[PDB]
Amino acid sequence: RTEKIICRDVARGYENVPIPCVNGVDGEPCPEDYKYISENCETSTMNIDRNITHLQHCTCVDDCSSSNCLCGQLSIRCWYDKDGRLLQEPPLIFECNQACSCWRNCKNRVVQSGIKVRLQLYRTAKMGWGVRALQTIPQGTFICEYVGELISDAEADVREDDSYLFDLDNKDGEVYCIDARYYGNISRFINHLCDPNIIPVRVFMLHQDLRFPRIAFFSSRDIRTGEELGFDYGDRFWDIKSKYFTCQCGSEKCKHSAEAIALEQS
Amino acid sequence: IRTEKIICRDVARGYENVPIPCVNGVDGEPCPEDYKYISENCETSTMNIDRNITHLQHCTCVDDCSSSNCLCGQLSIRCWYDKDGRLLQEPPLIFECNQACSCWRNCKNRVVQSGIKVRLQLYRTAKMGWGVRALQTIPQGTFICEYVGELISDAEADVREDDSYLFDLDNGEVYCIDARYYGNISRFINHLCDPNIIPVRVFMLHQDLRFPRIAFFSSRDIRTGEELGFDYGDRFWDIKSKYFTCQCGSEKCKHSAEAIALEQSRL
Ligand SMILES: CCCC[C@H](NC(=O)c1[nH]c2c(c1C)C(=O)CC(C)(C)C2)C(=O)Nc1ccc(OC2CCN(C)CC2)cc1
Ligand SMILES: CCCC[C@H](NC(=O)c1[nH]c2c(c1C)C(=O)CC(C)(C)C2)C(=O)Nc1ccc(OC2CCN(C)CC2)cc1
Ligand SMILES: Nc1ncnc2c1ncn2[C@@H]1O[C@H](C[C@@H](N)CC[C@H](N)C(=O)O)[C@@H](O)[C@H]1O
Ligand SMILES: Nc1ncnc2c1ncn2[C@@H]1O[C@H](C[C@@H](N)CC[C@H](N)C(=O)O)[C@@H](O)[C@H]1O
Ligand SMILES: [Zn+2]
Ligand SMILES: [Zn+2]
Ligand SMILES: [Zn+2]
Ligand SMILES: [Zn+2]
Ligand SMILES: [Zn+2]
Ligand SMILES: [Zn+2]
Ligand SMILES: [Zn+2]
Ligand SMILES: [Zn+2]
Repeated sequence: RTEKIICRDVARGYENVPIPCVNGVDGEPCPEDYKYISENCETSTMNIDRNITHLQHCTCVDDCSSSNCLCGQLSIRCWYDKDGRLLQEPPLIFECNQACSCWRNCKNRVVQSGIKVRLQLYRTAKMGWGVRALQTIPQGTFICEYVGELISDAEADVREDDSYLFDLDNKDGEVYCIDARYYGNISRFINHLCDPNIIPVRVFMLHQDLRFPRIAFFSSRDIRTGEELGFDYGDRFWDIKSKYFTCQCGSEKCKHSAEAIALEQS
Repeated sequence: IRTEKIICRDVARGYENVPIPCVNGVDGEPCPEDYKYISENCETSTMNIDRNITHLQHCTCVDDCSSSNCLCGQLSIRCWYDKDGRLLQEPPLIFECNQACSCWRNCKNRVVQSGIKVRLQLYRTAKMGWGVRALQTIPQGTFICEYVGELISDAEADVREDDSYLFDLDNGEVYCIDARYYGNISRFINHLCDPNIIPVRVFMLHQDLRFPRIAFFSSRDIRTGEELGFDYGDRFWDIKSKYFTCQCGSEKCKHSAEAIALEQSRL
């Protein structure tokens, strides 16, 4: 069967680079049961706090490469190197923002600068659609953001389709989620892998509304061209979904196959 | 004879598509720093802007939105963009395409949201403080820049001391953009009685009608070196003419000491 190109860019020019879609496995058409958005949306009143006078910010007159940068100090157990790659309680990134004295091209601006690597939406053998790299990707490289519809945890609890639901797990305050079922970007198609090669990290950029950390994926290891991207959806997801389907990642250390679940239960 | 110094390579600190340098060949005034440069409007208290994506009117085009079937183009009042992104013209109202539209990010109805494309310079004028001039030919109808600042209420505008950077959106609920403390290059654009740019109300990523954004388009071909200016309006000058008179130098200046003398003479 020929690998068919069925969309030049599922993001319709909204990302820095196109994200084409191909299918060399079956007759499934380009997915159109959702609306592609490049940034989070709301379908009820969220009213993100964007008061510029309440942003924590730095006073750097360099490129924010020094340890004296306040924004770097606010970041929890992680930092960017000279090439914009991430090094590591879960981590938390505070990027520079419109209140900082620094320039838009300072060293603390990786996620807000968007997608740089070539990605492809493709039909997998056993998991539906998936996302793969069309280039080599060094460890620590920003891949993409988990984008979708901002909703409350109360709303998330009553929605029937949770296959694209991301829980932000807020520490202090009410808990919010990003639901990518009806509105989402390329990340909604990233599958679960028990041997993951990307990791999600909470990030603040142009607002510091603690209800709404944004979710950035970074590679956790060097990734080779053609490799499927995947992250660990987490035990909570699988405790819920396993009664409907089990993991087909096929790793030797798969944790969520029928067999693995059986072994955990014994 | 004083010669011109470059005193900042980019007052926007890399936030615009192009750098906006500042020069002074007139006096010893340093790069202005009694404000915070911002490339997009800010809030210091919430305006509760409606950003519900389901409230957006949007089009179904999969072309470049150049057809008359584009709903967004239909919603635009008494104006439209040509194939080069130039504006042609009860003031006009622009509805650009948005994230709910089915079209691509590079369609023909995205001029203002795509940002500054012309080359501008902040410079020291002889009599009007800082001003902004063209560094290139700017054809008639070309987008120049947005009037960016702090979104504030009518009431808040009333209690603020300095209104030299205050723009009334001319609305329902009444709001202003105050560029005194937070603003972009537009805060430095002076009044001209022979204006060469015009402010136009625009909607882009929201359609909260209380909060049009303000886009300047050239009203004629502008040549390199020409100072940019719009008509601030009679309201501004009714207030300000007591404190200073217009220095624009136009043969038909409406607000000079000379013009004021005549008006006070007639009445
Ligand atoms: C599709 C995205 C990947 C799975 C998702 N993972 C995460 O939310 C998550 N959150 C963090 C991570 C991850 C992976 C992290 O890694 C760290 C973090 C701090 C970013 C926090 C998840 O757990 N989703 C989910 C699905 C269903 C649920 O059931 C609820 C609501 C639906 N019905 C009604 C039953 C009740 C609950 C949750
Ligand atoms: C500096 C910017 C240029 C002057 C400014 N012009 C406009 O607002 C304006 N609005 C439109 C235009 C223009 C030029 C248009 O051309 C068309 C439009 C639809 C965009 C609507 C203006 O009129 N400002 C202003 C200043 C003082 C005022 O008095 C208030 C607040 C101060 N004290 C408290 C007294 C009360 C009021 C307003
Ligand atoms: N490791 C996995 N094993 C089996 N199914 C998976 C796995 N990871 C993801 N899936 C499937 O993909 C859904 C999660 C989606 N966010 C991923 C995109 C999905 N593959 C699609 O085609 O739309 C899950 O509900 C499963 O249907
Ligand atoms: N035509 C004019 N004649 C005299 N002064 C002007 C004129 N236009 C603008 N100004 C001055 O500029 C102020 C308006 C500002 N938005 C423009 C930038 C200002 N020139 C500055 O240096 O900051 C007015 O309050 C005046 O001080
Ligand atoms: Zn810094
Ligand atoms: Zn910085
Ligand atoms: Zn900073
Ligand atoms: Zn597995
Ligand atoms: Zn259209
Ligand atoms: Zn369009
Ligand atoms: Zn449209
Ligand atoms: Zn004049």
